Amino acid sequence: MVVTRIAPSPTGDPHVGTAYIALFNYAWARRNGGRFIVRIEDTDRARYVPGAEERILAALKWLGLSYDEGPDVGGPHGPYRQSERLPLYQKYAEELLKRGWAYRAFETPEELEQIRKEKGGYDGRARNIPPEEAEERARRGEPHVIRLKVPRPGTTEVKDELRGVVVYDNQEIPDVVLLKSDGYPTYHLANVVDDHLMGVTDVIRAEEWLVSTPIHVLLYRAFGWEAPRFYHMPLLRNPDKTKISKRKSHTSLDWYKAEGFLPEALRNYLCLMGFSMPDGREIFTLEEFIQAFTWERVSLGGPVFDLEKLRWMNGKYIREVLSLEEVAERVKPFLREAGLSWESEAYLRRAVELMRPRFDTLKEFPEKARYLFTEDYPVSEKAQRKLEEGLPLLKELYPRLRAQEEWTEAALEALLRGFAAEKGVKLGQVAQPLRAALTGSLETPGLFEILALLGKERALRRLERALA
RNA sequence: GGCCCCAUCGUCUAGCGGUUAGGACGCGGCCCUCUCAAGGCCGAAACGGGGGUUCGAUUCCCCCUGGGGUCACCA
Ligand SMILES: N[C@@H](CCC(=O)O)C(=O)O
Ligand SMILES: [Mg+2]
Repeated sequence: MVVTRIAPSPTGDPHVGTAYIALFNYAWARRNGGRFIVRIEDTDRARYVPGAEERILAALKWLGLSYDEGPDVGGPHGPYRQSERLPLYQKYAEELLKRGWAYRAFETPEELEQIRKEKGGYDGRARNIPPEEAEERARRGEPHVIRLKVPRPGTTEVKDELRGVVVYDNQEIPDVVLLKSDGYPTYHLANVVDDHLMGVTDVIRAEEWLVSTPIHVLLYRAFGWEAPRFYHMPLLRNPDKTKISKRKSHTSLDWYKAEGFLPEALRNYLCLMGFSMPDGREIFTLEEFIQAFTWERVSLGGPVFDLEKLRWMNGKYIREVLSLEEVAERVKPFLREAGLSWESEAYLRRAVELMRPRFDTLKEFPEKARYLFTEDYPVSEKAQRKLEEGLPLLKELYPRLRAQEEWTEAALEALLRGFAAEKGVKLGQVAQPLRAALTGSLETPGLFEILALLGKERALRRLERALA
């Protein structure tokens, strides 16, 4: 059938490029009733960041993907972490040795650098070491690596399902290291051994791996295995069109979650990086995307990741996709983080409802509506000025307000409309200064709902401190 | 620099020989309105250049230019 996989390297924060590629793998697998695997590719102890693995696994789940096999969900072809499969690569590297498809090389990293400086790349000089001598030097413990013995001269065909066939000249393919001197495999060796053993049939990955594909075609040949299909997705880009990077863009999934972007929205945006619905619709579910996915609709240009459009979309989910109650639940962590509390569920829900069309990220909610949860709020200069100018009519309104028995948004509107009328002034002349009194801002939701929200007592108490 | 991939508004894109080249973000204007938003309407904004194929290129081919990727005992 169809088996796909995402194979993150635990060497930094959970990367958006990873979610992006994971998203297309997951969809292609489901669209085909196949399997979607997670394989942790921790073969480089130097760049290994302890804790990175858990973080990428949590971020994929957070984003909404599920995998069928992996480190924390089991599966028949585990382990799913390459550091625990060392003996396997070891074994396969040696089998290549016997088949005549690899050779041992003993140069120190220093000699290699020098070789590279003189000829710009390893010259395969170790191919000339007599096999029996190489074997003996190995038994004596002399440190070495095992390299791919590329067939020279020659030609190697790679087929990418989206771009067609590309024919590399073997002179462009290096005699790559397959097993390092510390006994760890390089990415090239492990990737082929594990995709095979875990049965992957469809390799969907970022374009940055395209030129390394001919090295993999050869390894599959060397082992006598059937190569899988290859689909290379365009790289996500920084605004300057270079591959998205930590210094020109936000590439950490943790940053996005911390900033209050909903996983559903981030996920919906990533689908738009290379894919589009037939009918041109832009807001759709994870499930709908799976059902409509087709490689015929994947475009190959490198998409600039636009934060502004992501925010637009996040605001769109907040106001049109999630329910009022869902938004209220998700806003809690940010209120907590801001050190604010809500009196009750009822209160929080109404507050979130009044602000729904005014925040594009969950983090923005506590910021723009701080006055709705604490007395410790800021009063802007423009608001303070509007307040001062309207103090006279506010003082004249106060008594009429402490008299209003029915504190409702309809009652209050009628009360204030009349007062402005009887005062021959425009409602705004009375609404704006009151808004400033109640919120310390001139940019808020409707005055009547703002006035109704806290109840007569709390409202006047605040109005009073302003008239003080 | 060698090799490889890519090419429609500033950005994400629709288009698979004939369209007033469409949508979305962002930008501007208007409407709504107690502020700010949200929403609605209108608007400005693209086929990189040169050859060919063809009755007819945004679309098929070549070159160029442009952009990107890749050349580690990193992934
Ligand atoms: N570990 C590789 C895996 C890429 C692949 O072959 O899918 C990475 O950087 O994601
Ligand atoms: Mg136009």
